[PDB]
Amino acid sequence: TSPPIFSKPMDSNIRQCRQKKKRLKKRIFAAVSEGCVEELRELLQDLQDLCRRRRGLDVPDFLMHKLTASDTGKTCLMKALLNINPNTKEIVRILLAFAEENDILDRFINAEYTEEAYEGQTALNIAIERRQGDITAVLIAAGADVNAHAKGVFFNPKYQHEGFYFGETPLALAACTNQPEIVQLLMENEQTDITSQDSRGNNILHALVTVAEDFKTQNDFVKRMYDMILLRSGNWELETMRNNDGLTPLQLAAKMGKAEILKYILSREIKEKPLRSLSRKFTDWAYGPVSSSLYDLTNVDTTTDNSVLEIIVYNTNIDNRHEMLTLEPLHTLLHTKWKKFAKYMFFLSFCFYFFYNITLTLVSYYRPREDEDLPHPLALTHKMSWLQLLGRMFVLIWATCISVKEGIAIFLLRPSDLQSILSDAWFHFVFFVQAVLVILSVFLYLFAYKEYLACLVLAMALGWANMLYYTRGFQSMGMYSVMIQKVILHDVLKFLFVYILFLLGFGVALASLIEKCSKDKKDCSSYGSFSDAVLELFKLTIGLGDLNIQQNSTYPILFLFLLITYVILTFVLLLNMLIALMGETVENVSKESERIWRLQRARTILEFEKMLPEWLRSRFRMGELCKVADEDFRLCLRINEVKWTEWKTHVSFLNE
Amino acid sequence: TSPPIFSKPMDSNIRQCRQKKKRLKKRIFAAVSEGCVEELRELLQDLQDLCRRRRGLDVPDFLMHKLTASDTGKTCLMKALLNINPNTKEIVRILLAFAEENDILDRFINAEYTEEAYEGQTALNIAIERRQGDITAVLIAAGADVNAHAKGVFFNPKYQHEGFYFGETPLALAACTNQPEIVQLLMENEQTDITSQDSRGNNILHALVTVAEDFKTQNDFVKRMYDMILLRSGNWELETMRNNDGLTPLQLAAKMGKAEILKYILSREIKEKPLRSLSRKFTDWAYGPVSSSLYDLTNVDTTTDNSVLEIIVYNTNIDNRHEMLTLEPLHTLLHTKWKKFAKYMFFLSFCFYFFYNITLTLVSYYRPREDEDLPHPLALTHKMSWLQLLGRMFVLIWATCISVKEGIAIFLLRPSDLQSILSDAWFHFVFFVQAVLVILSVFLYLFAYKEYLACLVLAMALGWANMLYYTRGFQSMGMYSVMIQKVILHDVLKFLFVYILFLLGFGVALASLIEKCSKDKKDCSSYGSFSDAVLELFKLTIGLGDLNIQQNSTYPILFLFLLITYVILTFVLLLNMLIALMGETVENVSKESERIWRLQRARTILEFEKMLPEWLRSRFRMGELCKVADEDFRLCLRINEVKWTEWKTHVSFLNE
Amino acid sequence: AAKMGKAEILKYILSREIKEKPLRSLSRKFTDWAYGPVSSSLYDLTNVDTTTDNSVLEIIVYNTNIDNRHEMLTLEPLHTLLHTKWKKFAKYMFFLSFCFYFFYNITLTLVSYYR
Ligand SMILES: CCCCCCCC/C=C\CCCCCCCC(=O)O[C@@H](COC(=O)CCCCCCCCCCCCCCC)COP(=O)([O-])OCC[N+](C)(C)C
Ligand SMILES: CCCCCCCC/C=C\CCCCCCCC(=O)O[C@@H](COC(=O)CCCCCCCCCCCCCCC)COP(=O)([O-])OCC[N+](C)(C)C
Ligand code: NA
Repeated sequence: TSPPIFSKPMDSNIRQCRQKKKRLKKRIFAAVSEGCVEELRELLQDLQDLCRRRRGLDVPDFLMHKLTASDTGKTCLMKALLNINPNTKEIVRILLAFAEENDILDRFINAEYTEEAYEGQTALNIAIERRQGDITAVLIAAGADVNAHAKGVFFNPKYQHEGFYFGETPLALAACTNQPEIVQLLMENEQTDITSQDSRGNNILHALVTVAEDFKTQNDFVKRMYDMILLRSGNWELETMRNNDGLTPLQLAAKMGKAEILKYILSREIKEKPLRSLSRKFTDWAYGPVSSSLYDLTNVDTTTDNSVLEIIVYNTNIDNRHEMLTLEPLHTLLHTKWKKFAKYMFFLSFCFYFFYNITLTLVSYYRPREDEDLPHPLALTHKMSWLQLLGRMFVLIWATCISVKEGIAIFLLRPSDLQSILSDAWFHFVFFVQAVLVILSVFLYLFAYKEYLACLVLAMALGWANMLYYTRGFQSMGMYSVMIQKVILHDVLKFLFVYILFLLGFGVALASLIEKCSKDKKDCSSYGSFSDAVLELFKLTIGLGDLNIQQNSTYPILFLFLLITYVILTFVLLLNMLIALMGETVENVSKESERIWRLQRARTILEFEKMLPEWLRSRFRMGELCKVADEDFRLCLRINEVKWTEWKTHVSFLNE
Repeated sequence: TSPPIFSKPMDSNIRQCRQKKKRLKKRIFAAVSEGCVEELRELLQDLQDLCRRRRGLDVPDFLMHKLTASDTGKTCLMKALLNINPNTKEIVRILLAFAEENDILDRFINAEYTEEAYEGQTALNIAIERRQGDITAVLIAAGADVNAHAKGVFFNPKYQHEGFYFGETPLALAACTNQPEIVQLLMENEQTDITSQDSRGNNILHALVTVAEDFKTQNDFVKRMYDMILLRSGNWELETMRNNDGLTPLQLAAKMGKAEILKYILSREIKEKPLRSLSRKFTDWAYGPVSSSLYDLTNVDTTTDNSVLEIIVYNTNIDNRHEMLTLEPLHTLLHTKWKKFAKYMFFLSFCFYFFYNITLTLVSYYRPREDEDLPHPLALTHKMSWLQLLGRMFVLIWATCISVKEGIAIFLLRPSDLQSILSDAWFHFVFFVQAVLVILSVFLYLFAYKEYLACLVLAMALGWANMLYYTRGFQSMGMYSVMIQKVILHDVLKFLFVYILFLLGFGVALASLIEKCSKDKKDCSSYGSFSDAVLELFKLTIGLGDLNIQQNSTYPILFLFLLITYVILTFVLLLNMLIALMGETVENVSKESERIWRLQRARTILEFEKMLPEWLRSRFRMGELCKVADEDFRLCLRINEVKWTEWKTHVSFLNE
Repeated sequence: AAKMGKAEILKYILSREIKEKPLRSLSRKFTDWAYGPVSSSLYDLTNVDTTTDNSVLEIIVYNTNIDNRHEMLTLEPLHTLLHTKWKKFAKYMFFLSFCFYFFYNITLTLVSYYR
């Protein structure tokens, strides 16, 4: 979006527009940047000769105070590794030779910035970045600590952009930057503690998830370097370590939205002998096209919180969702729930809520409308032993079940779901106000304010408008509720803005040309008030009003000019762009409507699972226990899938 | 669609979560799976030493009872050929060495499952599947019967998916799996009986049809392996053997819908000397572009039942039909019938049925409408010697010819044709009810119930609506009847569902705001009843009613709010999506309308052929007799086709 | 280059960097530090900004017969120097015109309609 702002840059080439201490520092920092090799041995010989004319037991502290910048913590060796020259291999040798003779060596190698913006960045981070593996091998031989954590403002941005975040450790920098050979050069060195956490709490595997691309692209160098480090560890320690916000690297993969690393993590099978337990897919038999598989689902099903099925559905800012739902343990565990408990509970809602409106409509439409007997037609009003009184009791007790439950569902809703049609925020607002106006019509009848009938008529209106919610069961009618809502909130709300300006504008312009015919008693014009003349232009938009242009008004030609100017501007011009602008939109819905429906069916599957007791939820608890190795008890989900179109491709290529 | 369910898997690697007999069996079945070669010779030496401490003449039965699983019939050698190792070549030698010393050998080789799900699967089937031709040559040298039929639940699925079906024989498994070299290795072995039938009755050639793809694709390994086996046989025995359901492999090719094998089978020409009779296309002379050909049509024309011209037209679930009709003996034998008997009989129906409605309309419209003389205007009612009485007799006798014949055509109609526009199921339902209401109007006039005129008016309505059927003769008007029926049953029936909810909803909502003006005697509102207020909203949809909003009703502002809320919801919003959703549909018809018309003309060609006597059908019997070889009498169809655009391509490449 | 409309030579002339020793001054783009993806740059803008007449930002906007304009506005010293002006003085002055001219018509309409 917008570029960031950093105060001091990391290394500057351009000069911007005591002295003996100023004489000697800058001549070292400049000469190390172009790499004059003779100039290094001149200054450093005089520098140790300078420090002899200084108090002992404070001579190493004065020595580094020459070598260091004052405002930033950068030393001499850091600028050398930044500014690459052919003369680097000589001056690195001398800067290691000068550190040997004194006690400065351990202080010199592990130097970091003390600057607030770039803190912690050691010399070993700089050698890895510039594609210099051989200076990196010497700094390891010099004894640089490989657990160096560079916590800083620049190394921890608050957004995705405005910074660079890799994991604050030299092993994560090696793997994110497409550098294979440095990784085994660091991992086979036994002093490297792999399992260690940064300021965010991430280990090595969380970082590689955050540097991927969700699209399937040409090269996937964050995917293969994820794999090389995992097998070399050979344990479940890197997989199940959980960060500060309580996510594992599979649960983080669904959170960020990376839809290609996540396809790998489900479908791992390693079939060699010592590396057997790392697999999450187990194939037990195959025969031609047919193959059976046992998926793991230890953290996929909803038996625990923050499951990777719950994260995909209920969370937006995940841009691509439907490409994640079509994965194999995710597609089956929605479809297997649909045939067992979920298709009947959606049917029982449509039976009661359609029998709720028939009981509401007949009560209001056949009510006593005479003043001599005006009961409330609901809630019995009296004691008459009237027929069908299992109905009027049924309206009121179901009106509280809708009011309270959606009133809970209003509150427990994040601000992310308010701004998208993909989320069902809009239906909890329309079912709720239908429950309010019913119980208010009993509440306003009782206190005798006597506006009760207006709220009950609006209750019968929205009571049949919300029957369009239950069309999301079919596929042929499920697209027709989505395609309406992609037309209203996109385009039609841009139409009713501009059309008001032409309605408001000519509304006063025609009202000012008449003198009041209510003084004339004839009511000759229908354009008397502003509220009348606006209405007579609305009938001229649909085609309902009549051009009674024989008019006893001041300047009747100008009154006839503006009516023709109105019809050209808004009947042929604006209303036939709205057909031409909806035509772009409806074709853009029809290609991708089948994806949006399967999401909005997969939201009411997981809601009806949460409305279950614990025994009945565990009655439909899918999966069995398995023993796939020595000392192992895992969960399984047998899928006997068959692949005709893929098997013919594999067997055809093998001969030729 | 949905995956299948099988009880016991074929071979399991994963353990699920007397003892001396339990001690020795599992140590054989495990050691044969990883292939420790020393462990085999330890157990089998002790096993024959174990059987000596057992009753003689029951020693081989006890021996196999160790080697076999109890619940399934799988033996030791089957798990070896499944679990491929580098140590298979040793343990196959020893398992053949151990079978030699006893009388177990013939029992050991031909072992099958006795399991219900996987019955009949021998060891020779398993060696072919794992791409192991060399173990297959040894098992033939061991003496495995090649006629092994594996009838089973898994080897015979009821659908296309949920199983694997290849033909239940090791020759069909060799050919379906893209394995050329094993085929001649089985066919040149003289013990292989090629002509043999499975549970479905199929021979070798029926199976290869059922494993193809109807699309023309990159590789066609089921097409070439069909050809290699046919010439090596060199006889008409494999072609004309007919299965249990009475189809030949050409008639089965049209039934399943495979449209690429079928193109090959028509156009075969083999021009070598001993292989001459197998061809179905005969070229006698050619000269540049022009070439003449004699097609075979022994089982193509409709002179016998289940002809391959009758199967394509009258049967659906064949997805692609029009790509099959454009083949060369199928395209000519429809077009040659169109110029001889079929274009006149379609003309004679349009002449009579248009002269049937003029006689019907003039009789009803110029009837005696006075009460002083009210005859039935048809069927003479009297004896007056009235003029033009060759007309009223003509209506009634033709009304029975329509009623009975379509009433036969109602019954003899499969449930497959009821669910598609491609089938003419809908026209037999509308011509039939037009014949009923005419003969009922004479039947209801006679018994003096006196509702006769209502049925006769509906008879005049559908009598001109069915004249849209006879537009299928032209091409310019033939698309316009198809494009109507792809708009009604797709989209408009989804419109009249949602529009009812907005009509039903505001119908009660506006009816509840008025007190009954029939008590006021003025009839001031047109919104009195529910049946009135729904009608006044229907006129506001087209543009016919008038917004008489000056209304003496309770809360007149809310009555004015809902009318504007109705017009926005359904005149600008819903009715202009229906134009925008028909626009997707009509362009999707216009590209493929020319294909759907040629099918619906090719249905009334074969119907008018069935309405012929035997002499007049044999009068137009196409084709002559031929003698294309020694002792041969076949049918022929000479086509002198010319190919300019193909001949220029062939002759241009030949120089360069 | 902006006058005639040539939109490919102009992309080169902005983004020249020569890093050899005697040929240093000819560059109009200066890179001072980079680290992985992040890179900083100093553009020249001696004749790009509107501090003088016939600037190459004024020629692109106010002159037609330049067929392709929007491919020229997306260049890097031209895209930033429009967006940086939008957050400092330009978005408020467009807001003050919409406030006065909408309060100009309400004062006009009420005066004529209630006359
Ligand atoms: C498909 C939809 C599009 C079709 C629209 C086609 C365009 C319009 C089509 C037809 C317009 C109607 C023509 C009839 C004229 C009325 C009669 C009349 O009064 O005569 C008057 C002259 O005529 C006028 O000057 C009338 C004033 C406006 C008429 C149109 C002018 C331009 C409209 C806006 C231009 C575009 C604005 C927007 C730009 C995009 C003189 O009257 P009189 O001398 O006093 O005596 C006559 C007696 N009488 C009054 C009883 C008769
Ligand atoms: C191209 C098609 C689209 C264009 C449509 C554009 C939108 C509509 C365009 C124009 C609407 C017509 C305006 C005229 C008002 C009537 C006069 C009146 O009664 O004044 C009343 C105020 O006004 C009202 O409140 C009337 C009630 C509803 C009017 C519209 C409200 C929102 C409609 C639904 C919103 C969207 C719902 C669906 C969401 C998608 C007050 O009356 P009074 O104080 O008692 O005294 C006046 C005396 N008299 C009554 C005799 C006059
Ligand atoms: Na119209």
